Amino acid sequence: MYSEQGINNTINISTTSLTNATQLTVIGNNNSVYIGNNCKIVSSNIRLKGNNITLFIADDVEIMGLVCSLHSDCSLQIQAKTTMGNGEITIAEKGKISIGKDCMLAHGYEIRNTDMHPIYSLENGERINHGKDVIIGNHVWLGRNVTILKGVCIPNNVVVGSHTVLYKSFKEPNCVIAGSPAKIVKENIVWGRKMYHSTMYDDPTLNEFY
Amino acid sequence: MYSEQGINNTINISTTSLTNATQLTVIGNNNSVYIGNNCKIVSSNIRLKGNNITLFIADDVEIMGLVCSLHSDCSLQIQAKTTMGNGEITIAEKGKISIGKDCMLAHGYEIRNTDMHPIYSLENGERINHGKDVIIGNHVWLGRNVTILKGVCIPNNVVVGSHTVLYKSFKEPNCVIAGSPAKIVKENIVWGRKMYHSTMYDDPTLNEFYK
Amino acid sequence: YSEQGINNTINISTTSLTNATQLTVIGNNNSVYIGNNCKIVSSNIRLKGNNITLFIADDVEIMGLVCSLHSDCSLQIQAKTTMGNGEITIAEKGKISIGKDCMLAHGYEIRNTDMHPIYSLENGERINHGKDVIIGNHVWLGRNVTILKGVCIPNNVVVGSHTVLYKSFKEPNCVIAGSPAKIVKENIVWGRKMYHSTMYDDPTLNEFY
Ligand SMILES: CC(C)(COP(=O)(O)OP(=O)(O)OC[C@H]1O[C@@H](n2cnc3c(N)ncnc32)[C@H](O)[C@@H]1OP(=O)(O)O)[C@@H](O)C(=O)NCCC(=O)NCCS
Ligand SMILES: CC(C)(COP(=O)(O)OP(=O)(O)OC[C@H]1O[C@@H](n2cnc3c(N)ncnc32)[C@H](O)[C@@H]1OP(=O)(O)O)[C@@H](O)C(=O)NCCC(=O)NCCS
Repeated sequence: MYSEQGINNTINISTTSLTNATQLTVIGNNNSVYIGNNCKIVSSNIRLKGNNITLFIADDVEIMGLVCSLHSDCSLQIQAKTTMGNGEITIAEKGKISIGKDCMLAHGYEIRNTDMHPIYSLENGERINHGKDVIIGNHVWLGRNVTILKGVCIPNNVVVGSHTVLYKSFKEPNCVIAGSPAKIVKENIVWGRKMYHSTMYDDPTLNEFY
Repeated sequence: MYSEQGINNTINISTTSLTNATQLTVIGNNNSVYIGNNCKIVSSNIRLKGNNITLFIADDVEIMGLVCSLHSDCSLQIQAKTTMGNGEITIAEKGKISIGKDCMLAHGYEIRNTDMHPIYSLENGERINHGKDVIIGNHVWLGRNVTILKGVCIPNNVVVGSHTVLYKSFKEPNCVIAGSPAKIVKENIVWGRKMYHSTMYDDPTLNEFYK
Repeated sequence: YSEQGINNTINISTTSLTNATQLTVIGNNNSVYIGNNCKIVSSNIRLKGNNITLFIADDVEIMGLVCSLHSDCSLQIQAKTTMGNGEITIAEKGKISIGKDCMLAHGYEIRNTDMHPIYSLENGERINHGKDVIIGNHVWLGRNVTILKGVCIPNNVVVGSHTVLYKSFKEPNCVIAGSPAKIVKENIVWGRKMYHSTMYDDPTLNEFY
């Protein structure tokens, strides 16, 4: 699975977490990987190339089929209880992506803080697509094949509809966002994981949202 | 071939149909699987877990790489001569999805009567995204990577354009639906399978759609 | 490769890499030219039919292309173009042309054909005949872009990720995105490397100003 080449790399994967069929590659220096405890990080391909990169996955995170590329001085922070299917996260330009607590990311997600190539204005010659941090709030549910691009911030307890592309940030919590261009399509809601909970009151994990 | 667990489960797969490389799993009671004559249901993964589940696939249906998950009291019905490439069909909340005669589904389809997870109103705590049935009419062609969500009904003789997401129903037949949001972009058409034909009149399977 | 039929000509430069690539040619009078210093890896290229042409110029890099060509079709890819994983389909005796120094990100789908007919009820005639696709020089396709029949893209254009193009554009030097597809930013030029504060530091970009 794991493969390192470089100096002063710190890799602590809790011994209670599972990493079956996962590939971890670290090329470079002064990097840190932190996983566990009670994590299931399976069939993924995670790549850190450079210096001073931080990968932080908190307790109780379940990821399956993530392809992840991090360049120098980048950091990926995924908070506890977050679940993630197949997808891709790319970070470059010494930026950050953070994913809050108790998120649910369905298969097909694509998350990035960068276009990986420059676009310049012919008017003044300046670059106009610098990378920008992605912040994904607590208790966010991304439907299938959602794409989250650079600089986008998602509030807490928000649902993003299947196949939506987000180019811009939103400020309102407790809403559903869908369509193209992306927009608030429903307000004043809260989502849960279990359909067998008839009401939000039957879900202990939701107490805080109401 | 298939793995079956439980009581009063019935499985009828015609001996003239091919199921090469397909896994069929049925767990529960009172479930029924039917696959008619001269079908090719290949490289597929089909799961029935629960009670009173129905899977009915008529004659001359060809399916390649279907991933299909059905739960209790759910039913999937696919009528004769329909062809399907790689894709996913998910049915829960005791609902139903039906696919009509002579449909053509290109690789990439995602079809569901359900969101799989509850959305509650903050006003009164009630669930407001209950599952809803899906009905795909006769002679519907789905282009590549089309997504059909809960409650969607598609009229007969319709083409859905590549990468279209349908979140609500349409009523107009004989049209092309595409874009986002999904809308009728062309009217008064009929589609066929074979590019070699000069005109619709040359395709006997299309007689019923223009009279 | 795997070549079967009469008078097929396959010329792949000895300076080019084809690691893990399946090239299958079934039919007659087909021709494949791949130029110098190419890397065509982990791809699956199928020519099924007769009188098909595939021309790939120098310094082209392709990783994970699934390509299907039918009789009398042609695919041309000009020098210095790079392409990730994706799919190209040509039929109805048509052609697709990709210009110089393009950059095609993972998930592209490019086709000159719908593969099945649509007829008008007014007269029974087919209204969706295949139509050539032309991608200009120095075009950058973001992730998961879909290019449908008849589409012509001007030089020096960026196509935003997940965009579907159904219609041609005329304006060079722009960003195209959204649905429907529209010009979302004018008067730009893209580059490959981000270690350049301005466009004047990229020698490759001079011909655009
Ligand atoms: C996000 C989602 C859960 C919200 O569903 P919902 O709360 O029941 O709300 P709806 O989807 O019916 O739509 C709410 C409104 O937005 C509209 N809307 C939905 N999708 C839209 C689209 N893509 N473009 C424009 N409007 C859209 C609806 O028409 C509706 O309008 P209305 O107020 O007039 O009724 C659901 O839309 C969805 O994307 N389902 C897929 C979930 C999924 O991918 N699960 C798989 C594994 S996690
Ligand atoms: C659905 C499809 C077959 C329709 O073909 P068509 O009859 O020639 O349709 P057109 O390209 O002429 O488009 C019809 C109209 O809708 C518009 N349109 C098509 N797709 C659109 C979309 N993505 N968003 C917005 N508008 C769209 C067109 O611009 C056109 O508008 P206009 O007539 O006012 O100029 C074609 O769009 C398509 O999706 N082809 C790919 C099919 C495929 O996946 N094949 C392989 C799997 S079987």
